[PDB]
Amino acid sequence: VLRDNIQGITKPAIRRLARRGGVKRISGLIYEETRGVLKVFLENVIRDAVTYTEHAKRKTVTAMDVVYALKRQGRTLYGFG
Amino acid sequence: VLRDNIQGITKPAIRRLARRGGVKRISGLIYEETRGVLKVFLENVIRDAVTYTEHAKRKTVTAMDVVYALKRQGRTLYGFG
Amino acid sequence: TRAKAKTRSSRAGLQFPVGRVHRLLRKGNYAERVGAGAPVYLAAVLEYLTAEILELAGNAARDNKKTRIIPRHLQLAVRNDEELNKLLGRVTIAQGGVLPNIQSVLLPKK
Amino acid sequence: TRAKAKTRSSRAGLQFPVGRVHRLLRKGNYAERVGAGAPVYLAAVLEYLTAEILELAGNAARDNKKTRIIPRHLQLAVRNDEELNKLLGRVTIAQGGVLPNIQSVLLPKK
Amino acid sequence: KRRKTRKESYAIYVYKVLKQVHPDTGISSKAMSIMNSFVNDVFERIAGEASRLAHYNKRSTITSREIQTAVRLLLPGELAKHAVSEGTKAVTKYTSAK
Amino acid sequence: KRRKTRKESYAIYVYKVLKQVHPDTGISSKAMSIMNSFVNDVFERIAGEASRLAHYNKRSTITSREIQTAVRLLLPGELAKHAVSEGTKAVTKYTSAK
Amino acid sequence: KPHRYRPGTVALREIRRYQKSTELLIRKLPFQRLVREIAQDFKTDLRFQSSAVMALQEASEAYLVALFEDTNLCAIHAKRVTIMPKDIQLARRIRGER
Amino acid sequence: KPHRYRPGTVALREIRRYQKSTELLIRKLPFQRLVREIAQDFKTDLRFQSSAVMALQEASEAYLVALFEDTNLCAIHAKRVTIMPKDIQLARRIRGER
DNA sequence: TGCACAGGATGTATATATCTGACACGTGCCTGGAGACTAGGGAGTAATCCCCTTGGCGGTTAAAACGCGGGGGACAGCGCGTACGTGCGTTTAAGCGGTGCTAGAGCTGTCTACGACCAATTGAGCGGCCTCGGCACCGGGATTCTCCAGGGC
DNA sequence: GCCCTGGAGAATCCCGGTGCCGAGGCCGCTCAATTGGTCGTAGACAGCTCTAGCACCGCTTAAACGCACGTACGCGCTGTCCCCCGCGTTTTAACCGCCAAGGGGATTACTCCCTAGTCTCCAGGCACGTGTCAGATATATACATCCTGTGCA
Repeated sequence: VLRDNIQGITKPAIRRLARRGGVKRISGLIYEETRGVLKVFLENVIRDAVTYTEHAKRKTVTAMDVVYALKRQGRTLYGFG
Repeated sequence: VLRDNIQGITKPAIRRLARRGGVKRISGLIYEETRGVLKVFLENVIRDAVTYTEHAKRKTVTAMDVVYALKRQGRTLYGFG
Repeated sequence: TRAKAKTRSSRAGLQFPVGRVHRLLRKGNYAERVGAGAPVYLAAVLEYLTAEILELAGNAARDNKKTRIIPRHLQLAVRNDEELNKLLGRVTIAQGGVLPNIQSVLLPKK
Repeated sequence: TRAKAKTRSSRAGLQFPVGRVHRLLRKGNYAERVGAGAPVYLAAVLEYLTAEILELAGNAARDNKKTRIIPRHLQLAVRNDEELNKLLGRVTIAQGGVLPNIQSVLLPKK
Repeated sequence: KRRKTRKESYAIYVYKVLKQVHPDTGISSKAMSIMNSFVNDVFERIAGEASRLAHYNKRSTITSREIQTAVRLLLPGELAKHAVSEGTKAVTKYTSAK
Repeated sequence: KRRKTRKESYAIYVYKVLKQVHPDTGISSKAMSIMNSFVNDVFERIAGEASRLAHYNKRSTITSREIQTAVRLLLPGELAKHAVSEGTKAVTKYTSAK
Repeated sequence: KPHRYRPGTVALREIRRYQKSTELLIRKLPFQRLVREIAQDFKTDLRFQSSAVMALQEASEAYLVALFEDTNLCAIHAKRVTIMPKDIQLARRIRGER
Repeated sequence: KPHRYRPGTVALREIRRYQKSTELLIRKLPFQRLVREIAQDFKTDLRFQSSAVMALQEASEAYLVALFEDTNLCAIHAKRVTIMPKDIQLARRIRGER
């Protein structure tokens, strides 16, 4: 059982993401907000991917499941089949 | 041949729309911007609707042509078939 | 002689038409084949969603002292229910209007 | 004797597979029937869009002194071309990065 | 004396469902048109998702479990679980009948 | 021992088009995967729109006309007019040949 | 001596009134002339069903009302109570329209 | 007196660096643990393909970066250079995610 | 005394040399696309009908346009304090490379039961057709809300 | 002098009577759903292979973390002024009701040509090998840039 892995999304990593997003200056309260945002996003995507996986009667979440879930949420991904 | 009909979307009409949108105070420059926005929106929808009409070899834009255009642009509209 | 005809809706206990849903699935270019339980399932789901929207809309109509659902009541039902409002998030209901919502900063400083 | 086989892609003067596109149309559950010109038209369009993207991406690869197109070059091509950026507006290219855009209000004062 | 062509809709079934949930409540024709386009919209959403599920899994048949996975994908949460409950109850009752 | 089951892609066709537009430029496996998914995505969009067009007009057949209208609905502006010209040219050449 | 409401009382009154109501807020005939003028550029001698014109007006007004809601949020974010063109532009940029 | 860049020089340098590069910006093992932990709530004993985790990370990072761009716009709109949670919340509200 | 270079430190762009693994190309083979037909129904076409779109016209009035105070909100400036950026030393786990094990993905062969199909039958649903009561409307009175002018602390 | 009541005045709501037109029920009828068999293949299932996912472990070092310091940015406060609101008046054209013409949507009938289906055959395309060169990686260097102090008009 895994626990408290959202803290693995560290402040330096969030800062790097913000830099690629063009942000020059980051308030200290951004990091928890961003961890919550990322958690919500991943919950939606992973719920749909596991739905696709269970429908196929597999136990392994595949890249194709993830791609289909992203497509269903209007976030088409290229480069994984 | 019609012309200059965007001015038929009057300043009080735009104010009523903004009131339904909950807006309390309206810059005087908002009205030209709103006209431009509405014209862009109508151009997209009507281009799609007339494409449907031409494909059907019709000369009359139908409510279904409008509804299909809107649904294609992700703005589904109930109440017109 | 042939047995008395029973609608599949009656066998399923549904008000929505199972045979019509079956034909709409078959003639809809969805799959080469349509299983027997797929129209029953889909009609049950459609009847349930209709019942949800109509229950909330009848409540909204009674709140306005009307005995007849109008698009306004449909809109008030949809936008006030969180999950129905998520389902119909990209949908415009004609003659539905909007939810009464004034931002608190716009209210007079009383 | 039968005639020497000639691909439908060669008759249409294309590089994209007209026969394979025809099969994918027939077996994709799009309609009951597929006309003979539909796969030809679709292969021509797919080939045109491919050539557009590849032309822009080869320019972008050359502008980095590279000889092989990579996802970064594809992303640069797409996000720099206005209509391709509109067509792929809600598409994410893996390993594509972003465009180098800094808001001018963030730059140092001279 | 040209009789109009037959146009199918869900209006009668919407009216039956309404008489179940609110017996002393009617519905205007505009609201009924909205309800009809809602039933059609949701039908198309679920049917399209079941269609591409069957295609993803290289199946030829849309079955009750394709419809169920489509419902679980498209509906938000509690709606999805109550809808799955209603659907499986209906399929069980239909199978027991005939 | 046994060869993997064959999996069709558009890679050789994308590569032919690449050797047409940039005779000296190559492409990585990841960029080719992106190109393949792009072709599949555009195919799906155009075929879905052409399917819907045939349905709205109560037709059984997807024809060049449906495909062309789908292209005009899906592509923005100049891309649409150029794609239409390419399609009509290819169909004219195909029917003139056989 | 003449009675005057303060600047914002009547604006809030109108907000409440127009959020209670559901009728269209643009004049039908000007909107219809606008639609026909816009369609002239796509195809000449076009005709419109009355229901087509009305569907267009419903869509347009719904779009503008939602846009004004987002614009109001943008203006309040910048510590104002007055919506400005830059608020509209920001809302449309965040949505992904410009 | 040791060298110090002024507060924003290294920030702009980082912006240029990371908008130039394409590599992922979150650590792969922490992200994988996060994914597996989230998926535990939907089904027990799930396995993941390496490419499934990589696709999740590509999508997550693209989403977070685009969100940060919208957030930066909303912070500039309020005449700030510092992004704040209110900026993030406004961006996600206008997008239609809240 | 506040403003522009000197130069120093720092970072980055740029040849230059190594090296390697992924790309491009060649080979074998097999399956799916082409060629050559036939059958039948989808659709192209012509004729016809009627409906519903357009065009006009005149009267009424709601609404738009306009102008005019005036207040309150936008915005610019200024000050202050704290919170974020930069940099530095310490810690810690990520990454990497290997080894090992087995769960389950993926394929194959059987076979059956489920769905397409088809023909006959009939009632569910649709159009049409009244018809009355729910709602719109109108007017009038009660209630609530806004606001400022003066009384009082 | 600033603020709390307290009436005016306006707006909104609540009641009640009118009247109409659309919801709702009813009646033929027809066409689509149901019944009842037939069949052939899609898929369920069992067995088997071997891919790749999981688990672990040691090591190296890149990245995270914690901390200190200062500065520049966020934010609150103040003042001005101008621009937008509220409102009374005049003007305009929307709206409504009605009439009339005919363009074209919609339907029907028919006929043919275009597409599905089949079968045969082979070559295009896929999996698999393989070698070399484009790019990744140091590595040293030449800038290009930032920042502060300093000299000076």
